[PDB]
Amino acid sequence: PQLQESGPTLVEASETLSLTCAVSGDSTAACNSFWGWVRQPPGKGLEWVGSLSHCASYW
Amino acid sequence: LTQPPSASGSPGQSITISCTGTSNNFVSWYQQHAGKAPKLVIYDVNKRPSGVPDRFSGSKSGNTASLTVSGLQTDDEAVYYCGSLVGNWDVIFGGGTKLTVLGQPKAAPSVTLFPPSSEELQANKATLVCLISDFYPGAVTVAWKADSSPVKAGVETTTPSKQSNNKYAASSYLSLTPEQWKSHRSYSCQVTHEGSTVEKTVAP
Amino acid sequence: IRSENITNNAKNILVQFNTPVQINCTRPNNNTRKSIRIGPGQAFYATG
Ligand SMILES: *[C@@H]1O[C@H](CO)[C@@H](O[C@@H]2O[C@H](CO)[C@@H](O[C@@H]3O[C@H](CO[C@H]4O[C@H](CO[C@H]5O[C@H](CO)[C@@H](O)[C@H](O)[C@@H]5O)[C@@H](O)[C@H](O[C@H]5O[C@H](CO)[C@@H](O)[C@H](O)[C@@H]5O)[C@@H]4O)[C@@H](O)[C@H](O[C@H]4O[C@H](CO)[C@@H](O)[C@H](O)[C@@H]4O[C@H]4O[C@H](CO)[C@@H](O)[C@H](O)[C@@H]4O[C@H]4O[C@H](CO)[C@@H](O)[C@H](O)[C@@H]4O)[C@@H]3O)[C@H](O)[C@H]2NC(C)=O)[C@H](O)[C@H]1NC(C)=O
Ligand SMILES: *[C@@H]1O[C@H](CO)[C@@H](O[C@@H]2O[C@H](CO)[C@@H](O[C@@H]3O[C@H](CO[C@H]4O[C@H](CO[C@H]5O[C@H](CO)[C@@H](O)[C@H](O)[C@@H]5O)[C@@H](O)[C@H](O[C@H]5O[C@H](CO)[C@@H](O)[C@H](O)[C@@H]5O)[C@@H]4O)[C@@H](O)[C@H](O[C@H]4O[C@H](CO)[C@@H](O)[C@H](O)[C@@H]4O[C@H]4O[C@H](CO)[C@@H](O)[C@H](O)[C@@H]4O)[C@@H]3O)[C@H](O)[C@H]2NC(C)=O)[C@H](O)[C@H]1NC(C)=O
Repeated sequence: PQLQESGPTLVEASETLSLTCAVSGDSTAACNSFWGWVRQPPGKGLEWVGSLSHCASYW
Repeated sequence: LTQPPSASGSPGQSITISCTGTSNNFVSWYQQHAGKAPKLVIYDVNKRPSGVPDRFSGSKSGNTASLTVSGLQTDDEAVYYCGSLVGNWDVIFGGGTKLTVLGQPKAAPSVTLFPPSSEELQANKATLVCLISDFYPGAVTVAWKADSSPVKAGVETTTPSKQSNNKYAASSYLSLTPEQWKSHRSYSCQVTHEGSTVEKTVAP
Repeated sequence: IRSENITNNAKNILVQFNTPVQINCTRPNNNTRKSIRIGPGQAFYATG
């Protein structure tokens, strides 16, 4: 299982930041885990961003 | 979550770092080496993951969660964060605890404070820089004061870095206006290392 | 209200409603089918 991040390393202010993760060795369809992001500002603590999953319920 | 800022220990000794604010059992701890990605060393309190030594053990008593590392070694030197689920599905992280297993010997820091230059004030800018170096462990908090009252504005502090002599070094940058610089005579910079503090002061 | 013999308690009483009553019945278990092979030619669907 390997996670490879890709996207612009330099973005201008007020613009739209876009990043894409490429998974290897596992399927995103799998209902065993959620997929998301966690950002860590330089010399600072870990902050949770968010996660989602298509594995749904009846509603 | 409230995690202690620092932690130290000798090789072979056992360190116990705590965490509070956890009312549930979803508590988990992480290990992040400097210049690397974080790695999960524990989950669901006590339970261990694959390829993780037995010497790592999670524990939670009341509202307090605790991690315990016995038989310290070189590779255990890193920053340790704790995290847990709260409420419905949100998750938060602590400030993290920096644990260092560096070699001997301990030493007091060294502070050199430089007031703004003559050419800098002409650019209508004022910046004071505290240079701290040759200290153990590698985690130090820095404080600023203008005359007697403390300065809460313009403080930029960065994580220390190891030198060629294996001693850590850090620099804090205070950027203010030339008006408040000339008004207040002396500017004090307080550097707190393992309880004891080292102070420097400059006046024009 | 309909019954074959009313005063008789041995006979069931059939009732017909005016307004329909909303009822929900669900299977709050999201399942999968094993579809195991018990051949030749036959395949049984087990509950995963
Ligand atoms: C209960 O549990 C089950 C699991 O046990 C849950 O089931 C899962 O539900 C999710 C959500 O629907 C599914 O994801 C969808 O995937 C389909 C494609 O599915 C096919 O491909 C899958 C991947 O196959 C690959 O990987 C596997 C594994 O590695 C590999 O083996 C395989 O060879 C291949 O390499 C297959 O897994 C999948 O199989 C499933 O179905 C089989 C029958 O077909 C069944 O036999 C299997 O057992 C298995 O169950 C299948 O072959 C995506 O197309 C789909 O994306 C659309 O749908 C979701 C909502 O469902 C929506 O949010 C998306 O946005 C997207 O909708 C847009 O695209 C549609 C066309 O693609 C279009 O029709 C829509 O109108 C919509 O388009 C509009 O919006 C977009 C923006 O959104 C816009 O751009 C357009 O222009 C337009 O405006 C889903 O992502 C899982 O596949 C499914 N199964 C599993 C195992 O996870 C279930 O959810 C749980 N809950 C309930 C209540 O049942
Ligand atoms: C659909 O369901 C309904 C109910 O859900 C079914 O209704 C049931 O129908 C049967 C009939 O098969 C009834 O049984 C019959 O009852 C009659 C009448 O009995 C009552 O009145 C008697 C007299 O009452 C008057 O007199 C007194 C005295 O002056 C006054 O005070 C009163 O006010 C009246 O004016 C009285 O004697 C009865 O009391 C006795 O019986 C009851 C019930 O068992 C007991 O609790 C009492 O303690 C007391 O013992 C009663 O109050 C009876 O006359 C019928 O008896 C005939 O049939 C018997 C077999 O069951 C048989 O052994 C008897 O000998 C008698 O047969 C006689 O009469 C025939 C006809 O003339 C003759 O051919 C025969 O040769 C013989 O001479 C019988 O017991 C049920 O009561 C009734 N259910 C209820 C709850 O009331 C219906 O059948 C179902 N139908 C279908 C298609 O599904």
